[PDB]
Amino acid sequence: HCPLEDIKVNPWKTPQSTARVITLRVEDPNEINNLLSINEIDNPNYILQAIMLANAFQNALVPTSTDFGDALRFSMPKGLEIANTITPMGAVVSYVDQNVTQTNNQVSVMINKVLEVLKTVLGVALSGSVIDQLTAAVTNTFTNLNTQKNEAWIFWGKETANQTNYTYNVLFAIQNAQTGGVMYCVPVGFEIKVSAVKEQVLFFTIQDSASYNVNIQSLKFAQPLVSSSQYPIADLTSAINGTL
Amino acid sequence: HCPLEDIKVNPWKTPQSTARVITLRVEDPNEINNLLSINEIDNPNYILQAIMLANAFQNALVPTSTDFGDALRFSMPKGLEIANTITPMGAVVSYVDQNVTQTNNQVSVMINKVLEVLKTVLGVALSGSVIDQLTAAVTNTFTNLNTQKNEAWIFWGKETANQTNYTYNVLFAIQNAQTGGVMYCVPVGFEIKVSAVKEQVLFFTIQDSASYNVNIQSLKFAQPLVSSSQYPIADLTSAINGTL
Ligand code: NA
Ligand code: NA
Repeated sequence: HCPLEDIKVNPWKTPQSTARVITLRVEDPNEINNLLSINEIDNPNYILQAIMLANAFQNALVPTSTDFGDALRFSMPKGLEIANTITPMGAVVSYVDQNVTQTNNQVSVMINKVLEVLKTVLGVALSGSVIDQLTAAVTNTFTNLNTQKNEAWIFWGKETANQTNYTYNVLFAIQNAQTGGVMYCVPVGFEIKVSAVKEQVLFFTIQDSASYNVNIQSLKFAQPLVSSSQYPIADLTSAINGTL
Repeated sequence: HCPLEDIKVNPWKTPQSTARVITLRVEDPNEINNLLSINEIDNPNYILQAIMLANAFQNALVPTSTDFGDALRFSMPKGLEIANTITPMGAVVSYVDQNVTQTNNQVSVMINKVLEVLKTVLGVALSGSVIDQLTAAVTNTFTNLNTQKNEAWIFWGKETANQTNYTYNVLFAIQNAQTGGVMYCVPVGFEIKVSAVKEQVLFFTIQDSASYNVNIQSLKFAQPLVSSSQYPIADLTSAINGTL
């Protein structure tokens, strides 16, 4: 049943990941959290830590101006404020408040522009360790919005016949070989104006074309690792509920 | 600053969810898990339970036939077998092994056909409580494949000039008001033949058109709830690593 061939090693062929992906949708949390929590972890003993950082940066969400609409977005300035109050004491490594704009380009181009900004915040090493989740997360900021439209991290502002305003709040927690003894926390507040009506925006794909004016606010926060292996699960449950 | 208007109550306007969403990507788990774990929970004390069910149904994954390609898929038959060995003892409520086919239709139609099958497995009540995650999950089975292409739950089979074969493995754990004293576990193994080359499949959207022959294998498993609030986090870490 079929002679065994000598190995032809293709060094560019990407091997299948061994990473385990678990998504939690927690109905009716005690306290509301309006940040999509995306966690890239190699040691589950740092999950609680990751969740607590998301709990902290919920307080850095601010309302948009009335002209934009009735929405919440992560504020870099308020983020810095909040950062200094977090225990255990960490360090703000970087922060950005930058506008991004394109005219009559594919949504895929916009995604790339935003990725560029976030990769600058993360850095090469950090970027590389989370590239799949980061790419997905940014993709899901501009597309796949129908299933997300009523979720806690996205807010619809003013909706004209030519334009849709909406905010999108995502937080990345990273702990792996590229981070060492700290966990990086990167909250992102998107303020997005797009040149389509909401009904079209809801079904936008990477192929669609549109003009965007987008403000990106983010910081990168390094907190020394604290394992939670010895605490009861009740404490994790509490962290998730935001009551810890 | 602007007279307060009497309330105009629109009873169809869907309110924003309060649900908290947390995604974990666990790099280098001790034991490999090839099921995308999607958890709809109202009490985080049942997370460990949810993860342990995913650990169990990893053993119900079987290789496809050589004609299809080198892929793993959840097997309903092997699932039933595995079900009977799970402790604490639960009950197989339903199971399906059904082919789904369409000709020259939009991908959105295929998604709807698959949703129909999975909703039949779940039932009205259960379906309704997880509709967003279920819709997203099925959408992500047929689209958004580029960021997923190297992940642990998707396997690429034979790839011709006219057809692409791939498997997709997703597990839903549900615990809320619609489940009561049990948690429902619904693993799904997709075996998908699509009439496009891989390069196109990778960037398929809901708008694209294609022909599909798809086999869906799933069961619905009810396990009585066991809270884990009093165990150490180490046990959750262990469950995630599949060493518990
Ligand atoms: Na939906
Ligand atoms: Na990618």
